[PDB]
Amino acid sequence: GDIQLTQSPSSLSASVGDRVTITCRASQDISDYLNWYQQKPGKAPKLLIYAASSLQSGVPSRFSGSGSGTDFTLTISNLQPEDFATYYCQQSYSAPRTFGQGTKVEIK
Amino acid sequence: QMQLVQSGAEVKKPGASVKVSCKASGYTFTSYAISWVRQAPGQGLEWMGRIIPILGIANYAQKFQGRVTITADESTSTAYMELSSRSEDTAVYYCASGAFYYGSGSYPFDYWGQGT
Amino acid sequence: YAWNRKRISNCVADYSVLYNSASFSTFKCYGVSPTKLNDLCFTNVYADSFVIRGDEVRQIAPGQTGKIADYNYKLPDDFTGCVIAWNSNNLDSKVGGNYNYLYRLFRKSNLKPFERDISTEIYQAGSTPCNGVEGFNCYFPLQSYGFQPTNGVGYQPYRVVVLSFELLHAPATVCGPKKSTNLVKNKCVNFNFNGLTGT
Amino acid sequence: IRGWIFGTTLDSKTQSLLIVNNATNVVIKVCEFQFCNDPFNNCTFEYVSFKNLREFVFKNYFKIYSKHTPINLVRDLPQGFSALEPLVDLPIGINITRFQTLLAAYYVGYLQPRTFLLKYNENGTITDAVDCALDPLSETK
Amino acid sequence: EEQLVESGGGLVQPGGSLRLSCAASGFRFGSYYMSWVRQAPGKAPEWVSDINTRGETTRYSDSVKGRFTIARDNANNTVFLFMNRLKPEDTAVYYCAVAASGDTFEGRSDPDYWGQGTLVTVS
Ligand SMILES: *[C@@H]1O[C@H](CO)[C@@H](O)[C@H](O)[C@H]1NC(C)=O
Ligand SMILES: *[C@@H]1O[C@H](CO)[C@@H](O)[C@H](O)[C@H]1NC(C)=O
Ligand SMILES: *[C@@H]1O[C@H](CO)[C@@H](O)[C@H](O)[C@H]1NC(C)=O
Ligand SMILES: *[C@@H]1O[C@H](CO)[C@@H](O)[C@H](O)[C@H]1NC(C)=O
Repeated sequence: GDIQLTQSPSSLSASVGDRVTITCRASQDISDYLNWYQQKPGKAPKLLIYAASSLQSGVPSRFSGSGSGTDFTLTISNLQPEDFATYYCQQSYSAPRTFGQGTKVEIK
Repeated sequence: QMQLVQSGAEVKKPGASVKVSCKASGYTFTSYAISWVRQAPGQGLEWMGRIIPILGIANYAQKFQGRVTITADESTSTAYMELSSRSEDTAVYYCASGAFYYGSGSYPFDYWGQGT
Repeated sequence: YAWNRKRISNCVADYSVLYNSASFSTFKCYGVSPTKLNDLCFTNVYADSFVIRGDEVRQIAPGQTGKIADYNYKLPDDFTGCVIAWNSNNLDSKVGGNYNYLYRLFRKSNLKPFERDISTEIYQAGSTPCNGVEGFNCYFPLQSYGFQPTNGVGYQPYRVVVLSFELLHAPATVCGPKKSTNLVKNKCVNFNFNGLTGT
Repeated sequence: IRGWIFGTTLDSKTQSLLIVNNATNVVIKVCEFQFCNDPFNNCTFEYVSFKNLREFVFKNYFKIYSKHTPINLVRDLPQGFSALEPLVDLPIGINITRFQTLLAAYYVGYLQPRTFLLKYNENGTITDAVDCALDPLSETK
Repeated sequence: EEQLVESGGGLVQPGGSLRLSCAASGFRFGSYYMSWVRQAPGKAPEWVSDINTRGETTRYSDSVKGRFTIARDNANNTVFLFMNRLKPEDTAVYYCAVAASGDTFEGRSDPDYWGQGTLVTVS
């Protein structure tokens, strides 16, 4: 039936050059159909990781995607002031096209 | 070229029609399915519809099924809406696209706008 | 996927002129020789105009499978028509990627001969209901063609016209030209004045 | 008044024939058009080509024979003789079992397969015909 | 399965000679047709060479006849083709095709599979 995306944790306070781990899951099995997105207030949304295992062109190697089954992991190193923005989970698995709850990280 | 025009932000009475234009300049057409995502200030992004440019049919979710009607034209390469929402549904639409391939992953690629 | 079908009736066609042109260099015919079908009458002619790659020529063949063969247009075994094609990189292949043409990549069943499917139903092949969205085993099965001037000839666009022939108790509306000869007077000749003949 | 509508079901479900005359031209049409009770697609063939007395013979592909002759001041067919030159030939082969005529006088008869004897002239025009099974004198003739 | 791999082309001056090799896989080679076409600027691909089911009978273009001297190797599944005394207009990508016709009616039954070919430049 309905499919939902759950993101943990929903908020972080990470400093420069930290180890940021985002665990994004769903109510049912997801093979590889999940994406991590960047959205800062005031700019267009930009993709971080598409298909949960591929790096985005124009986006450096500071973001990685791993995991499978129920749990997918967005793994971030080398934080910058341009890196602290809102994390989005975007599914491409099935109906309905639900998105993530939003995870905005800001410098402490 | 890599930009879509943003219409002026409007506040509407309940039961009033709302419009939004998403121009597509350059590139090649009849390849990417145009899409719309509605978000509010302080609220996360949520998808509501896509138009395929091949026949102009509409793909909907559960939330706005039977509420929003959407279409697109390839001559102007622009998608349009008819919708009569209330005052509490004041939110910004973002127009997205992406070459939805078949046999592989089906998700938007690029072309994210700056506003309504 | 949306191959145009046009009924041709009540005219005269010069078939061998197309063969003696040497520009449409595919010319695949079944049933009868190109010279004989020029001097042959038929009730109706159906034309099927579409564009494929340079490698999907094998899919346009009776008894052969494929996405073009089984999901876009199926050729019956009892085929007595002609297939003509040529290279069209001049105005069909364009710089940047010609994504204008489409073809059905998935379907729940193989197409019957002389059948066209243009439905935009999301192809369900799994357990998750599609309900119109794209996702896992939930695809809009009309895959887009891709043409570039730097693409290989096996991936270059060929515009294909398929000729069809049928016969019934209805009279032959279309036929080919009939040769004429200069008349000779005051001689023993062996004439065939229209249908009537004599010496 | 003219004879246009021919067919079997007479309202769709098959191709139907129509012969109309307007201004100074005629229109021949076969379509599965929706027909009214007294009017005045699947189309395969469309084509554009008492003081009077017009005779037409229709039989079966499809054949039409016609002739025109000026007359005046008579209520029945005058006791005159004339041939009927062929006009057209429709190879459409429409399955026809019933025909109608809607909106002057007009007469409708029927045809039977009986042997006739014809008399040609110096120019090749039929001037006199004799039935073979009318009366015993014509049977002798 | 079926695959055509080709080599031998290059940039040769007019009046030169060169070799082209095509090797096929996925199907039986000895009893099948093998054709050569060349693609040059200006489109209109010209069918120029063919070998028959027999290893000796060869069909050439009327424009150049006997120039594309041919061999046949059923064991190696590889075909050698020499060409000599090159014209300057012979710069083309050379394609080696697969069997055509095959109990179909006549009228130049076009081959369904062609190779990716090799560049030959003459200047
Ligand atoms: C009326 O007549 C004109 C020519 O006289 C013809 O072109 C036209 O098709 C006719 N229209 C109808 C409805 O018969
Ligand atoms: C013509 O007749 C066929 C036979 O049933 C039908 O399928 C088709 O819809 C018809 N076309 C029309 C009425 O335009
Ligand atoms: C005409 O219709 C009758 C019955 O409606 C049928 O028996 C006959 O075969 C038909 N003929 C043609 C030529 O369609
Ligand atoms: C035959 O045609 C000629 C041509 O003028 C005519 O004079 C003659 O009367 C015609 N014959 C009959 C029997 O009418």
